Amino acid sequence: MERLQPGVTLTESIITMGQQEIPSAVPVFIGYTVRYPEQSEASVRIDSLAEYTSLFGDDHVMMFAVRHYFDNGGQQAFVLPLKDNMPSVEMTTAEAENLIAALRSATVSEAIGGHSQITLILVPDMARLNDSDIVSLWSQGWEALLQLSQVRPNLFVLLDAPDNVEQAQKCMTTLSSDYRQWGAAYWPRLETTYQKIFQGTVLSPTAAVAAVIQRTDNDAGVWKAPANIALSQVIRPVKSYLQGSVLFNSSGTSLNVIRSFPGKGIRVWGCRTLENTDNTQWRYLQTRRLVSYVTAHLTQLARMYVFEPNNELTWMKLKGQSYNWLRQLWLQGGLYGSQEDEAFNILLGVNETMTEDDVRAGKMIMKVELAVLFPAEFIEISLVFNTQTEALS
Amino acid sequence: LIERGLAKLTINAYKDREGKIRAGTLQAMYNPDSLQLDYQTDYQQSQAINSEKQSSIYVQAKPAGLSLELIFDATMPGNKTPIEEQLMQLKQLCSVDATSNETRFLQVKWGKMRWESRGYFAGRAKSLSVNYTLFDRDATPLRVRVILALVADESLVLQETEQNLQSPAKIALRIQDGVSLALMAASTASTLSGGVDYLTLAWQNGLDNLNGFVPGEILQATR
Amino acid sequence: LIERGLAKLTINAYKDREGKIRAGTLQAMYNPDSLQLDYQTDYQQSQAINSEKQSSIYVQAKPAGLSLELIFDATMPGNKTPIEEQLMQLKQLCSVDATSNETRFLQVKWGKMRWESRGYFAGRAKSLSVNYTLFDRDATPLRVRVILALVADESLVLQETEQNLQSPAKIALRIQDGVSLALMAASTASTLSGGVDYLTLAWQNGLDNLNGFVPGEILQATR
Amino acid sequence: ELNELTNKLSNLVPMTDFKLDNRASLQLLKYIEAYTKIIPFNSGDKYWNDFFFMSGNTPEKLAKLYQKEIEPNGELLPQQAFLLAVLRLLETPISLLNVLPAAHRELYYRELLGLSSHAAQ
Amino acid sequence: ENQILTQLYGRGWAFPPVFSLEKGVEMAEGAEDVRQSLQILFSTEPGERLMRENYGCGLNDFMFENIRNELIAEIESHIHDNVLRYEPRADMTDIQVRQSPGMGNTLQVQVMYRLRGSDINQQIQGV
Amino acid sequence: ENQILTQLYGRGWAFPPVFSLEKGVEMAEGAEDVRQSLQILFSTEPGERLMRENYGCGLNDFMFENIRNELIAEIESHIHDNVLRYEPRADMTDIQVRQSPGMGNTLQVQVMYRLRGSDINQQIQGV
Amino acid sequence: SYYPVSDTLPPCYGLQHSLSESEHLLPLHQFMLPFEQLLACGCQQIAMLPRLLAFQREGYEVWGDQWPFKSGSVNDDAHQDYAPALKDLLGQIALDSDHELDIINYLLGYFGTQRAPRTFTTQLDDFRAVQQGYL
Repeated sequence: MERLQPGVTLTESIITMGQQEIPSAVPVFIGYTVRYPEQSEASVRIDSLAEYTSLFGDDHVMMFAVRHYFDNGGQQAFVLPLKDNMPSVEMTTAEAENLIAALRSATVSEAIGGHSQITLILVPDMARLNDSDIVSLWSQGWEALLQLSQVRPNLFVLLDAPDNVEQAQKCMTTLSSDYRQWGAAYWPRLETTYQKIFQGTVLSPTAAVAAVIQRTDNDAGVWKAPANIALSQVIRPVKSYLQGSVLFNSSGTSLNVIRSFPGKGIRVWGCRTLENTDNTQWRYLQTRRLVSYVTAHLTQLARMYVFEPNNELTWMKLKGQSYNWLRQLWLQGGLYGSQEDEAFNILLGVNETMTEDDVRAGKMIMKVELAVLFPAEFIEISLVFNTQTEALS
Repeated sequence: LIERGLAKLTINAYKDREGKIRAGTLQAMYNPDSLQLDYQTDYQQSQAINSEKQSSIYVQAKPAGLSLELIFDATMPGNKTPIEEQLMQLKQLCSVDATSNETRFLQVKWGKMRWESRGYFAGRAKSLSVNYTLFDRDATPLRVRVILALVADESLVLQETEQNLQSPAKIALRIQDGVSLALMAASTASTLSGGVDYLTLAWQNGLDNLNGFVPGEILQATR
Repeated sequence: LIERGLAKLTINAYKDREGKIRAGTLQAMYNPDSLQLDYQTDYQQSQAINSEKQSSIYVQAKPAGLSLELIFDATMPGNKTPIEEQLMQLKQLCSVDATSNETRFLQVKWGKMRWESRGYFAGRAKSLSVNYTLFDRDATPLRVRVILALVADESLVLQETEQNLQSPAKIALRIQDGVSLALMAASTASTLSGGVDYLTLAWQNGLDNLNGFVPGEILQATR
Repeated sequence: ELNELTNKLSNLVPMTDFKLDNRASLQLLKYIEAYTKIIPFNSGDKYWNDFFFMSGNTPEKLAKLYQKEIEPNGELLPQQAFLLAVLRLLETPISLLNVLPAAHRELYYRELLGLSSHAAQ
Repeated sequence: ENQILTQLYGRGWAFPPVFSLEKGVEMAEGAEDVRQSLQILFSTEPGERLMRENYGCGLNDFMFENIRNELIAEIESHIHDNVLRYEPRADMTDIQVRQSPGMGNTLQVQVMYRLRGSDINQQIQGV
Repeated sequence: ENQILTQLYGRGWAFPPVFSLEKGVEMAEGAEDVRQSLQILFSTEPGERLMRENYGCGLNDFMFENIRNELIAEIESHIHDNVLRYEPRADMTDIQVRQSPGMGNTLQVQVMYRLRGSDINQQIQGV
Repeated sequence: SYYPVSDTLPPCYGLQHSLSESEHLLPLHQFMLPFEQLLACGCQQIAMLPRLLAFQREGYEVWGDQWPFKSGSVNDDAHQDYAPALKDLLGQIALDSDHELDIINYLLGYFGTQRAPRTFTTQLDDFRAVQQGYL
């Protein structure tokens, strides 16, 4: 065991795993940390927990969400810490307002809106106010979060629901924000297998769902719904499944539930946004994430020829490059069409979308319409008897 | 009809014949061009000193054999999964399972292709032929042409219940207008392995008479 | 990634199966163009007088066979090692070792090519086919086209410990939320060669009750 | 009383005369009759004891069918033959419970009190 | 609604297990046992029967996946070899899987079956 | 840090062999014996055990050779079939070999392993 | 501890469902009640075995009368209208206290002596504690 002489000396330092860099699913964890030592940047990228514990301290509620995010299969994540003090063991009502006023602050809105790599946000610190908070305090936190997902194009928010069933139905009805389609609420708190197996630590569910959103993005694309996939380190939802059967409403606002199937694991059950279905098109989570995937990949094509002469030539180079990409997304099973004129359509001409003054003002107007798919959440068996039509051979 | 997207070949390995334990999957990079299914039956011709009738008896129906080829690639810019990862996944399906001391049971399936009235091709791998070409100068292979050869091993609890719907133990028959009991007991021989005699058909139904049935009545023919 | 240089084929001959004694190496002049690995398994179909279920049993898994060709040359100005030196080195690997009275154990390896989850291809030479062409007028050969054919002979102390990680003697299981003991003892049959009975699983863990486990508890299932 | 197990069980333990449960099968069905006559068959004056003992079947007759004093006829009501199938199962926890005071005594003499038995002379 | 089809398929308990003051438990007779034997199988999921661990249609393990022609062809394959294992008395004859015209997310399966050994229509609806 | 994993892997002496006045020699229990059984193997080189001549990772016979993709792929092959022979209780699951960003000469190997028969995480660090 | 048989049934029978959502829930949930109390008597009497075979006996009480369901359970909520009546007929076990005098005759037989014969001037309540302290 000579550590300076050349040879094979084993070390305790953990080096990083080879990252796969999934581009369209990467979360932030905005919460209170104990250390806060980073002095260069605003929001920093972590890769492992052993890199996080050296970089943001130990033994807090936001660490066990990162520790459970790296167990379910997530490989990269950002952490934007709140600069205020870490709260008590239970959250007082004088202190719980200090969190939601820090979520409306521009100190955390500029770090998210300036980085332009993050595609979904989440607070694991909202379940810290689940005890001794007092109902509208939850809705004051959700309306802060859904507003935070409006600073820039591709942002989503996974958010925690209150465990009490009366409090959940009230915060579903009395939300009343005009940006409800950017959120999704997963109801029960998970009892993970971390100490204090006998008293496993009760945990936010959204840290596990952000890893399986990233996990179903790796193989089946953004068009696949993130429900019905197993969760790794959890024992049980702390509330029963049958107690939360009133959380799903097919006509009102429906809240996603986490079910326990015997022999099949703990599973996410439901891919619904917060939505009141008056002919709405952004009803499911996968429809909102697909249509925001084709904005954030058509802006990367339309950025390439900003400051171009705006003649009839540079529209046919835009109508050709975006038609060729949407067909490439359609032939992956993404857009619900039997032929390409049924799946999508684009128009760009000087007499179709824009006027003669909009060319003089210097703007192109592209009109992309696209069809999407449905997730098959209900299945109905009919069971009819058919010796009527055997027809005597 | 509904959508337009490639269905791809998946080979699911099961540890048991019934399909209850799962051993791992492998989705193909590119689908095979062609799928060849080969059936075969053995017939032995009976020799006899007296007669010269040409009549060949049935010996055995050999199991089906599916033969498909695949290609794996890492040259192209679109694909980045290495071929060491996929060929390790493929050889672990044509492998002696340490739990059951046999090979594993594969289920090839893709799309709406029924493999003669099964959605999958249940069977085990009889052969496997990797042909590495076009290595990098790091000696990582960039093209691999596997040739799989399977032989059909289907579950027994599925084949137990196809025999019961083809030749059941009990039949119910609807009479129609002046077919005799001698004529109706010949129609039982279509699906009762030698029909019931016209007396033993009348005894089982409790017939008062050999012609004592109305044309609306339902008869029962058990064996 | 790091560098850019040819990895070349090396065949290391070992006197024993485990790989402890070394008998000599041979690095190839030019690498093979293609590497063909051929696997094969034998299945016998069970005949029975009563039933007609198609079910083929497993007999034997034949060992793998690697088939590569090499070329050796001395015409060109770049290369100066004679082919008598290299063909004497190659035939001494496909040779009866006088210490062990068998042939020697070869380990073909080059670069990052895994030969289905081994860095080398452990096996002995089954055939060898030298084809001399283009001699000098001194009758020194200047081109030689060897065709090697190997058959896989892998070490036994490696294959003893792959069976133990695939089907261990003792299992520990984490319970999760209202799976019964009748349901959990079926999940042991995935990796215990016939699962423990739901009573003999409860006796080994010392269960006070058949449902007397908390969902956090770890059960143990030995055989 | 369950002759399939109690041959194997009586050979290991001494199995003295005293039983912790003298509950006979005729005695059990009178206990389940007074139980079911409290449970209300819904929106009716009649109770659940009219269900479990429906048509010409008293608990004295069902004990006769169970102990085979009467030959078992092919037609019995299914909720009654469900009930007689339960009492065939419950002979197994009862028979292992009657064998325990014979094992409690032998534990007292040999383990605690240390007494031995005389060998052959 | 005759006594003949009872002799081929037997009498069993009706799946809505409603008990009556006369005749005891309501018995599902011969042609109606085999329909209700399909209603029990589609309604249970595998793992929640007590000791018969693998009994019930697992349509739960592929839902919340998008409706395409590859999901529909996986339902008709799964719903075919499951009725073969757990329903020996009913032979399937056609499966029609299509999504409903009203609500686009839900898709409706329709299983057409004949009983084995018998070609006898039911006269009208009942039991 | 339970008594269950001791029953699968046993108790042995800790590799830093530090002796205490209470409890005697510090015992490496079940999940921590298998980690320390890997630390003994990487730390000894073959030939310096007394009678077990070939025991220990020979990474000494290929060092002072230049870092390329052919040396890295020879480490991952050597470090894989050596844990198979001398560690029956730990199955390897990934090897990551890369040279460090700070000093270019040294390269750092990282062995990821699971224990056989059991999927039980360690709760926190210790022993 | 006793875990109910109505838990292990498949959830389409509705025993762990919300109460009286459908009308077929209640006649089923009363059918499982007599076969639950027969199994709940078997779980009590093993837990009574240190009490049933102790040498320092003090009780009338034999085989058992405890309700099978915990008070928070949904199975308790179905029969909540007649749980006071069912518990009181479960208190028929005090009428079976003659059996307790047959165990004291068995437990005294370890030490060679039988129990006392029953007389006519017993005062059977006060007679029995003399027979208990004798053991």
